Amino acid sequence: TADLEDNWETLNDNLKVIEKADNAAQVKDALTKMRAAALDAQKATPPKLEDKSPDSPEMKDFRHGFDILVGQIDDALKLANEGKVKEAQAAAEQLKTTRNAYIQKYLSGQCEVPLVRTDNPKSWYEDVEGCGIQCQNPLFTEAEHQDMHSYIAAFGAVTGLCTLFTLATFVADWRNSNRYPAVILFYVNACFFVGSIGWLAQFMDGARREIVCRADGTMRLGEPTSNETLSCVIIFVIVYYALMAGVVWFVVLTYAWHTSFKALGKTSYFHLLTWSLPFVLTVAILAVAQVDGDSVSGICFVGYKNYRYRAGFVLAPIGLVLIVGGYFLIRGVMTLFSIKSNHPGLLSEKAASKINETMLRLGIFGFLAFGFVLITFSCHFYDFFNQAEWERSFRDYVLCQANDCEIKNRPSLLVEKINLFAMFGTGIAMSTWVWTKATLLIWRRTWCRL
Amino acid sequence: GTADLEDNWETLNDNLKVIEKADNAAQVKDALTKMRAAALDAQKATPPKLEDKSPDSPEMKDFRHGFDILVGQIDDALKLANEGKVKEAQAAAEQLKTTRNAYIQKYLSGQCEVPLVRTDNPKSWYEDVEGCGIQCQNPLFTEAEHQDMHSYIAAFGAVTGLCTLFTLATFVADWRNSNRYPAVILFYVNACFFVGSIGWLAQFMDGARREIVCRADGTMRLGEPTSNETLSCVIIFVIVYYALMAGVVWFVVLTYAWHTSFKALGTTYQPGKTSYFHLLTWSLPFVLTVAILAVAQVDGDSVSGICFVGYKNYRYRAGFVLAPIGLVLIVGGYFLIRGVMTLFSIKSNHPGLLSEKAASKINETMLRLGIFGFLAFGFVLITFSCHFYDFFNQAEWERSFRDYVLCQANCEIKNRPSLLVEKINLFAMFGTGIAMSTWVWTKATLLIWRRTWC
Ligand SMILES: CN(C(=O)c1ccc(F)cc1C(F)(F)F)C1CCN(c2nnc(-c3ccnn3C)c3ccccc23)CC1
Ligand SMILES: CN(C(=O)c1ccc(F)cc1C(F)(F)F)C1CCN(c2nnc(-c3ccnn3C)c3ccccc23)CC1
Ligand SMILES: CCCCCCCC/C=C\CCCCCCCC(=O)O
Ligand SMILES: CCCCCCCC/C=C\CCCCCCCC(=O)O
Repeated sequence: TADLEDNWETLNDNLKVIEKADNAAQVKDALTKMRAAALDAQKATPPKLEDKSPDSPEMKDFRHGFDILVGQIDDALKLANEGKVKEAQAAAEQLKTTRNAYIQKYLSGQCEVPLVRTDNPKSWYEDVEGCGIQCQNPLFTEAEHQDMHSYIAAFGAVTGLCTLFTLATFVADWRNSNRYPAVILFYVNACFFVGSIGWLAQFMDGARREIVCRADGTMRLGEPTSNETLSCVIIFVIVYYALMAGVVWFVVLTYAWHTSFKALGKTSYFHLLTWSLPFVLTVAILAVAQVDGDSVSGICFVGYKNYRYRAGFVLAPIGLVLIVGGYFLIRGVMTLFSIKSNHPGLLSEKAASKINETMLRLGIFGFLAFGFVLITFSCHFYDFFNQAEWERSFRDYVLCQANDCEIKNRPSLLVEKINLFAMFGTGIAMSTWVWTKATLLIWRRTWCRL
Repeated sequence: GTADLEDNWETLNDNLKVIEKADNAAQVKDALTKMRAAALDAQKATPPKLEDKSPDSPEMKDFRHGFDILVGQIDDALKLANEGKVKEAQAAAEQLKTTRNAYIQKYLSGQCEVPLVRTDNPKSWYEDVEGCGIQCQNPLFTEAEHQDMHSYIAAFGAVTGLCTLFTLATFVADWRNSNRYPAVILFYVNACFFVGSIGWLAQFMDGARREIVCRADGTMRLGEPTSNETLSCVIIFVIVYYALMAGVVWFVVLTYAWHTSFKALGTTYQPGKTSYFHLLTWSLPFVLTVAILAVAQVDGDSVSGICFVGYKNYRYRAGFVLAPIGLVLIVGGYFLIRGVMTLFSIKSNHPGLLSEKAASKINETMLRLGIFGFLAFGFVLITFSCHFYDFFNQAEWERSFRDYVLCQANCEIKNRPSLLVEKINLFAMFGTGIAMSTWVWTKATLLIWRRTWC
């Protein structure tokens, strides 16, 4: 009925009355007028969002900020009706916080897209006071975000269910399956399963915004931070630790294949050699606070803002597992070449058929993992080689939108999809370790246990 | 001086401008000659900033010394100009711009005020103070405090180098019999402390400290690997950081060997032996070192005389030094406690086995491996406590450093790092090297060297 600008001024005016009021009747009346102006403001469409759908995320977030505000006005009203003026004034002072962190960005004029109005100085973009970078990655369209989300949902669900089956198959036969070198594939699978949970957490109701955005709607950058939720650092820890634990268990896989010949139980502190390196690296990223959120990937990761951190903590360790894993695979084929030439009557003897089965299967999984890890490496390499320029194009676009503006260059979502194909694909390929006639018997034995 | 200091300074600049722009090889030799004279008259002068100062004061002595290195570099450039090497004479003349700006300009009327120094390298400019960079010598510590630290590092580093080199030599002299677990773990620990000692001692070579810790423009090394700077800083960092990180991981292996060697006597557990934990021990420090180089957080420090991680930004020291050492204390500590539990269990379940009557060689090796492992834990813990003090206080020190530096542009130092905490760190760090090197101080070593003495 009334204009949004007037409704906003009614909120300002009545807030002044509450703080300089001596009685709860003046507070009650000011809050009642605020509740009316908040609800009517909720019905209005911000001037910036006239081209936007009423069911669009910007409009839904706009309306949500007033839902929080109306609840807080109602909380202040039960206090005022209790004759608690001091407490009602205190609750009313919290309306300023909500108005400024959630709604203000839709009533500004001070900031221009992709910048967003926020009173939080820790959220401000470089030297621009009062404005922070919007949570939604400004270099990619809503259509490119949604296409990417459907892509992660699909690949993430498939990897999650495949790896979960392999884990369930292993624990069902844990007495007979927890034996080296077979149990290496159990931990490889656990790594990609936990990793998938990390990638899939964004698909829960309102989870992507909780993970990737700051409470004031700006993008999560340089986490761990003060007065922000733990959702970002949790997703990063799940994704990054599982990713790094996965490439380390891959080296163990190549090592097991390289030593499967010298040999033809063994469950000791092997875990110390595998879980330590991703722990130290994860802890190092948390101490240097280079954890950032991203709306298109829907996760929190390292080196999204500053590419060097992705190069140091993702590219370089994966490059080292490739050269170490590659070494054990080459040495493994040389030993296979040696045993085939020097002793032709080893693979030509049926006496050790169980040795021939496990060694051939180990090598297949070892080389398959290597190929996918090499694709994963190449995509992080393209990103390392080009993100300095992309960061400059990001900053240049964001800045002339304040003072037509073009995006010179941007990250490639295709390269990201290839990386995810190879990353989730390792998880799906490694899960086929349990896709044998022997596991059909394990689930039959599990069914006959009731 | 016959001519004014500001007059001779203008002559020094004008000739330096007609060197890179000079169209004659004779003009290069002519401009270098006129500058040599202009510097010697400027050296005679007393800057108004130091007119209250005695002529034998540290300040006046450093002002004159600046003109000695300036004249000395002209001699290096005049011999190249006389040999017709125009490209080499102009390249050596750019090192004169550094000597003028970084060592002498602070005593004259100029753009910058100590601890800031004139630099034509924009990468060195401190914040919004255009044309000025932070001087290489740490402004928080005096020359005497620096000299006292350098003597301390020299004594501890030379002793740690010689002790570890003796232990490495003894192991390689009897390699067929010495290359055995858990004994050979002490050879790899010693190898880390030896290599690390070379890193710390590199600064004592002639003019090496300045090359390690300073930029070509005379400002301190920060955020290394830095473009168009020498690799001397990152080489020293890699040697010190990698050796430090490998050493504390080889310490975890030591505690592991102690626990599992006892476990192997009492239950189904393989000792130790043909196990390549080498993969973790060399990889974990490699992966950490490459991450630091990729995020370019290596910095130089004149008081330590090395390049290290997180000097400028304490969070990098916390993530790459404090957190890893803390992790080695919980894992190493865990294996030591488990090791004593197993030790008591063997003594209980196998009466008299670990004695001079029964398994005397196992008893003896397990006894000194435990004393070395508990001693090393104590030193690593002292090391951790010192890196923890630094982590807990550097956000303040960084703020005090910035506030002091900017105040001199447009005060007093509120707080600063503790050099005592650093000496205690170096005592326990080098002390581990010296303590772990005594593994070879037995009668059997005398026998090894007598048989090696042909
Ligand atoms: C960083 N990025 C920006 O846009 C951006 C944001 C802020 C900033 F200040 C400056 C910039 C920049 F422009 F870069 F300069 C992008 C974010 C999206 N994008 C992705 N990257 N990686 C992954 C991935 C694959 C495997 N594991 N992971 C984590 C990934 C996975 C799915 C979808 C997209 C992915 C490429 C890099
Ligand atoms: C960082 N430091 C500064 O002064 C400085 C410089 C620039 C800057 F922008 C801000 C600052 C400030 F904010 F002040 F911190 C100091 C450097 C000296 N100092 C040392 N620290 N550590 C070690 C050590 C022990 C074992 N291994 N190692 C590497 C060490 C060893 C010998 C002598 C000194 C050592 C304490 C910290
Ligand atoms: C573009 C070419 C660069 C990539 C090739 C890297 C070459 C590295 C050379 C040899 C690999 C050595 C790796 C060490 C494996 C030792 C493992 C062990 O046996 O314990
Ligand atoms: C006491 C033995 C020290 C040996 C140190 C040498 C090994 C370290 C390797 C490279 C360090 C590079 C620093 C050399 C400085 C160059 C000296 C100069 O020309 O000014």
